Amino acid sequence: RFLKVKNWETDVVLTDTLHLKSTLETGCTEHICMGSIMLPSVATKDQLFPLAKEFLDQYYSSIKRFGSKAHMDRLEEVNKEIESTSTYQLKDTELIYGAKHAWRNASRCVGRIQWSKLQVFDARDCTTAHGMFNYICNHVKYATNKGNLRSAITIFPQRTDGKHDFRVWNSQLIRYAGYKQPDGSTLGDPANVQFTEICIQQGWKAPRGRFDVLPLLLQANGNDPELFQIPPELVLEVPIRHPKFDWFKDLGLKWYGLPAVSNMLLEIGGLEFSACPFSGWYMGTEIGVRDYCDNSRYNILEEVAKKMDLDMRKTSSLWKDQALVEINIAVLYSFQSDKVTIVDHHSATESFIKHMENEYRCRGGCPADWVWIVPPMSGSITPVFHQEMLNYRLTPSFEYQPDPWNTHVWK
Ligand code: HEM
Ligand SMILES: Cc1cc(N)nc(-c2cc(CNCCF)cc(F)c2F)c1
Ligand SMILES: C[C@H](O)[C@H](O)[C@H]1CNc2nc(N)[nH]c(=O)c2N1
Ligand SMILES: [Zn+2]
Repeated sequence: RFLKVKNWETDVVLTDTLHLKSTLETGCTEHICMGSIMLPSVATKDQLFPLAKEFLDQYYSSIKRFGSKAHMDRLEEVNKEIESTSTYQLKDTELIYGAKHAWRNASRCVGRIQWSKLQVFDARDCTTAHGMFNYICNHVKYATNKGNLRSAITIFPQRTDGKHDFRVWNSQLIRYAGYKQPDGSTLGDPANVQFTEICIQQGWKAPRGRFDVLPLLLQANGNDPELFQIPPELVLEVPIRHPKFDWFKDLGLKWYGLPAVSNMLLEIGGLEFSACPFSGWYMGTEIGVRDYCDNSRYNILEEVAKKMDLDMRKTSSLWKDQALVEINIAVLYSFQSDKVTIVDHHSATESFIKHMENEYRCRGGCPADWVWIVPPMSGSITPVFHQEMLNYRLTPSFEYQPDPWNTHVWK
């Protein structure tokens, strides 16, 4: 019941008891495991007080005043507001706690060692898409911090009826555009081609190039979303060069500094925040391996292989592997030489093991998704490969939600 997880590099073992506080479900049964399924599987007032109660109890436990007069009255108070409004409102304190802990509990995040250093921007007074643009802009500018990136989150008004949702329709605040071609192939980011057509559908005038920064599509209080372009001076980009291969610049690649997921759902005390964009800094691989070398993304192994002169006739020459290592030395070097915050897959996976050590110490566990924690290259020469990890769902939590253009009632 109180399980053991081992590291097969270090022979270290840690006992996980935190999984007893697990509430949600995984998709695995006693007879099947789904830990490589990517995305497995209104809210009334009866269900809402249990969730509020459990959240308020761990928050008051947290500040070392478990069950004091404050906790008692704040429970009675929240119950009364759930009778009255069939919902309730978080204190600013409770919002910042819930947000930091949704991160803390994000089992697919390797960077969680920083979970307590998180800047929460309360945008629950927002009422318009224009006010969303403004709140998002100061988030970008603050978290970019002249390349010295800072972790942040901007939390928009919580969901109420369900047809009055605040949604950023973008999947990340800053992404490059996707255009297919007359000949069928694709310029820019093939991941984004449907979205880019939607922005163009709403009148975005496309500069039909490669690294075209998409505009924000912002829906406020359930209304039809509206286009706003982040001022370019606020979008920091890093030009990729190599420390050795001076033909690297001719490749003409570049990436934005700021990873900022905008399409997910934040859950606190059973209250649901449909718009909650959050940013940190990049681990090198997401750019070098996934963005640049996914077959369905930028797909540059083709060219980098050529300009090195590699044996591309044979699959077993590992020309793909060699060209992948060079690409990731260049992303890191480019980011580091401009003092833009970035972490390399060795330094970040080592911190996660350290973070894991602390979590099992002062919390009794650490949800973790091995399928996602292992970097997408050099797997077993990173220590997380060798670390058994228990996955389970704690709350407060970040959750996936459907793309808004499949649900939205539109006119
Ligand atoms: C501080 C620097 C951070 C680093 C280095 C980092 C690193 C990463 C990486 C490499 C991934 C895998 C992304 C992918 O493959 O799609 C990831 C996922 C994730 N990150 Fe972190 N992150 C950071 C900050 C944050 C913050 C501030 C939050 C939220 C408050 C967060 C929440 C998440 C969540 C919920 C996931 C999994 C959900 C998903 O991407 O599908 N991270 N992170
Ligand atoms: C806060 C944060 C830190 C970091 N290092 N990466 C990301 C990050 C996450 C995603 C999407 N994750 C769901 C994929 F469907 C995409 C990106 F392009 C990212 F950059 C986010
Ligand atoms: C099939 C599998 O679930 C899918 O490729 C996952 C594997 N692990 C991943 N890990 C990270 N960090 N990011 C991803 O997109 C994925 N994709
Ligand atoms: Zn499983």
